[PDB]
Amino acid sequence: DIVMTQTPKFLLVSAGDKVTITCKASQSVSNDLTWYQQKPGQSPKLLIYYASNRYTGVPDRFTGSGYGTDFTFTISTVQAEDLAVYFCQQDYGSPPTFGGGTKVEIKRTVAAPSVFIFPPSDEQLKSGTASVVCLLNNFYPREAKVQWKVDNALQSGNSQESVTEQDSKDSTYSLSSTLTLSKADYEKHKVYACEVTHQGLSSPVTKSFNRG
Amino acid sequence: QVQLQQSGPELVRPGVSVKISCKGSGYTFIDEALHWVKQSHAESLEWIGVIRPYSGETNYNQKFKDKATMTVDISSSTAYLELARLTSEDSAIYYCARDWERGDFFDYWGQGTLVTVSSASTKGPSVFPLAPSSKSTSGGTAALGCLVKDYFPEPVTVSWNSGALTSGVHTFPAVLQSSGLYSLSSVVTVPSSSLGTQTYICNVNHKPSNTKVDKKVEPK
Repeated sequence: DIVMTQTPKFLLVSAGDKVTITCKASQSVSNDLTWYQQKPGQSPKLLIYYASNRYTGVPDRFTGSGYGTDFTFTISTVQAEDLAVYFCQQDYGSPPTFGGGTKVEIKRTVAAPSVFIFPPSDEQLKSGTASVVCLLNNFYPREAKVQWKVDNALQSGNSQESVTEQDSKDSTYSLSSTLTLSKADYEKHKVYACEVTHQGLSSPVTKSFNRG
Repeated sequence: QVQLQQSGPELVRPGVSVKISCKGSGYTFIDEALHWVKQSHAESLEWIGVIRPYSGETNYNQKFKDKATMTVDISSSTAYLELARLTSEDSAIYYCARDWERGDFFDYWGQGTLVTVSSASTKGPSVFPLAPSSKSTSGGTAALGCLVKDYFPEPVTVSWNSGALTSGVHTFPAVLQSSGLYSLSSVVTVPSSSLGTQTYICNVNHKPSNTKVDKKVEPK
């Protein structure tokens, strides 16, 4: 089978700037090369076919060129909504085969997170487990350090984080950190604190509550 | 216009077969080939094969021929993909797609079907409020949410106010807990003044358990 090699794997680009993606085939694939855009949670979207033709309704900023083994996908002036994984695909030899993807990430100015803390609900406590949620909203860059303290004791091994994909409009991230305690342990302690370290903040920010 | 509507997510035990479907509309179903494409973490996008409803001809990627079988029901405008003797390597999103009669490239895609291969049982989510407080206010804006806890398999969908509220919403990717069950939160930021006039309801749907849950989130 024909192997499609994409470079780079990742790129970080500011809005208004140029993106150049390359796809290299293991053997000649004529002009039988396609480019797709895949945004988070969506199916791939056809952009370029026959190596250089824009598909219907595809904006002018998107182009493709090349013939044989070496192909180039360009976003002339990248927009914030263009964040996505871009794939090349050959349809010269059977089976059709895809490149490994290039993830286009948007660079923007540093923005500090807004931090919120949520106690467990009374409804949850009935089940014998308490979840405490710390929310970091609308920040950039994604790099962030989040720590849990319970009556000023640092917690380890009982929290998990989730981060959203970059927002298509403001290019920011949001993060949750969730602390899981038994109801017994939750009831044994008073002060619950989420400590956030981020480049946009001069020193770490702590949000806390007192149980009850 | 042209639409490819795929069947819902499926949990499948290892060694058991599954059959997923793709219904086409907006064109003459019989006239057009339909392709199947797998997307997984380990192997990215992979073409599985093509069926031509007009002739009944099938062609398979040699890698998939043993485990995949393509069929169609022309009367119901539906193509089927059967995957046999599943293992964890078969957990993936599976797409059906149309070509543009200019070769094997894909202009219309289905929304994808998530197949999870696991020995763990289906479990519908518990949905708890993340109530807004002063601890979740910031100027004229408060944060609130729903914790969607302890479910299996992926995926769940979350909306706010039956889709009437979309701005400021962040639904986090699920994380697998040490228990082997998934959990996520969905949050939204809203004006603090709307907290007494507009009610906020999260709509949590988990198709594998056939559950839909609506939770009103109020200040505590």
